[PDB]
Amino acid sequence: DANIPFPRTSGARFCGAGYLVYFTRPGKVIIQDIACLLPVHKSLGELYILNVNDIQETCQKNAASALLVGRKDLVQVWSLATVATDLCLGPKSDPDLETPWARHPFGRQLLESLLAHYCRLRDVQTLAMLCSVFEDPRERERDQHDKNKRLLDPANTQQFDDFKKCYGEILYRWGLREKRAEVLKFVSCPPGFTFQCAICHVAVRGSSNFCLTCGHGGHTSHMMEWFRTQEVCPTGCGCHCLLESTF
Amino acid sequence: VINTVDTSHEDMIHDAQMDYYGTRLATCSSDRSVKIFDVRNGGQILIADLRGHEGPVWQVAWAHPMYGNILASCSYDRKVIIWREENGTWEKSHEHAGHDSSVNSVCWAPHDYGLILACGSSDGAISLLTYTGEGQWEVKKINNAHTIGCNAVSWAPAVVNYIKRFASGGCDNLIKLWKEEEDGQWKEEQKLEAHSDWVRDVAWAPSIGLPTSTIASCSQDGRVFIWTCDDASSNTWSPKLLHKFNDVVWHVSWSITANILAVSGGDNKVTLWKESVDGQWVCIS
Amino acid sequence: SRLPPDFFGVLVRDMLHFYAEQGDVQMAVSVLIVLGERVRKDIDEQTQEHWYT
Ligand SMILES: [Zn+2]
Ligand SMILES: [Zn+2]
Ligand SMILES: [Zn+2]
Repeated sequence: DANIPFPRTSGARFCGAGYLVYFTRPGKVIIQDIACLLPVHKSLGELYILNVNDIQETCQKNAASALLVGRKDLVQVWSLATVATDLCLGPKSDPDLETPWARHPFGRQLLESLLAHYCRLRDVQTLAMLCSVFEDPRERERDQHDKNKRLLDPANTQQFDDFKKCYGEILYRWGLREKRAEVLKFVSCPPGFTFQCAICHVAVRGSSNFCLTCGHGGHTSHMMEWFRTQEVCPTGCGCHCLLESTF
Repeated sequence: VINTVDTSHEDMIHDAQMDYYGTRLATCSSDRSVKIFDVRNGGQILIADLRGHEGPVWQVAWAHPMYGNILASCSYDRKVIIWREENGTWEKSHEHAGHDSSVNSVCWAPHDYGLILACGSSDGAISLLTYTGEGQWEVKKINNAHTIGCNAVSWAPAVVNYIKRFASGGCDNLIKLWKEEEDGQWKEEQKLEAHSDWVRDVAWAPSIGLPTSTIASCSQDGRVFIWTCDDASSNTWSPKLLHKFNDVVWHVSWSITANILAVSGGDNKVTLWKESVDGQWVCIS
Repeated sequence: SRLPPDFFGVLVRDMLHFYAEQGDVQMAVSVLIVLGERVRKDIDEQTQEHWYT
């Protein structure tokens, strides 16, 4: 074995989200916590409520969490986001009427400044949350007005989507999936016979289950109630569905 | 806190990698054995055993949970063994010996592409084993990939279809960067050569949206090079030194967000770097 | 563990300048008076006289 860089006996490595491993020669594998080193925290992650309907409630609820955790620049930035996202500043379709809030210096420019600072600080968490929350004839003017209409530049949608993908991957790392769905809800780009019930016979249109073998199905809560106590097909088929439907 | 598990091994330990959720711990060693330890609330208990590979083990890499529980092992024996497990027991699944020299490194590909496994063996070649399905794999080959043989391999973060790119470097200190054309050929693109003798490890930083691709390196002569580049599609790779220790550097690692680099080499020690506002890398511990 | 102190000064200055350009010299002077020394050391002295007059 000519190519022999053999005597390997030490190594360090990052693993998980908040973890580190290393071993040495005198030899048990010692790991360590680095949660306070990275700019992201799981504790703050579990609390960050998000919503598409009531934006203000999300901002003011996230505001208290950072104070409950210890961070400060967020208990400022979230307040600024709250005051800079009210429906009173709603844009108007006509370009004549009033200057849009985007062109106000405290509008787009503030967003770019915050994004740049937190890009330097390398904190994908706050980037993801801020971006998610803030998300011949005279004809050739309304298009430009709609371009200037938005608080986020239409020419950098890709980076925002990348931020929102990366935070989802880290959330999957941590062990929370519902939050991974809430965050990803904002991303722009996309990701015979026999139709009756079997326990109440009313036509089903939404969520349902069935056996692969039996071929008898119905409403999901119906099956919860039915299989809470028994092990037979509800329609006199004889299948022990706990041995057929599941793997 | 500090968590410690007793290895109960009889010979050396070469690598140790955990799982995606932080709920497993794998251990390679030269006893021709792998001992999987379940780490949870500070307790060392066994789950499986690897009693036979026909030789010592070098490097193991866990795969993405999306595809199940898959573990790979590249080692001294000239074989790469997978450990797909079923029904609560770990079992040998599939092996191939597409090399005539000890396998050096293995690194699991990004999950978007599929379930791909790059194998940089010591005989100047790289094999990319793709999962065809139904318990069948495809083994590609690129002969004469190195004049001294690639020491270690790494995968590039996926960007926006798709363009597969990965980086590797051998014992001729001529680290290169590959690519794949529409046909399926692994065409070469460039070759960085600002290295002294050999390059043991190569690691590529995770991508978090910043328009900048960062590659780490570690030469057999003490040097930790950070080959940053931010020229979009101009392809300008400008090396920048970080230090020069008193002995050979072995392994370079990254964080999730690419803010801390941990390099542990021949000095039987581990030092943690960073990237200051000015642009100099300093120690912390 | 906080934002850098001199972070928002540029935005304040730009907001004032933007308000002066449209012709709303009423809000610029009011902000200047209310703030005082926290902003008085960033605007040219020949412009303040223009606004005030
Ligand atoms: Zn029903
Ligand atoms: Zn039935
Ligand atoms: Zn059934």
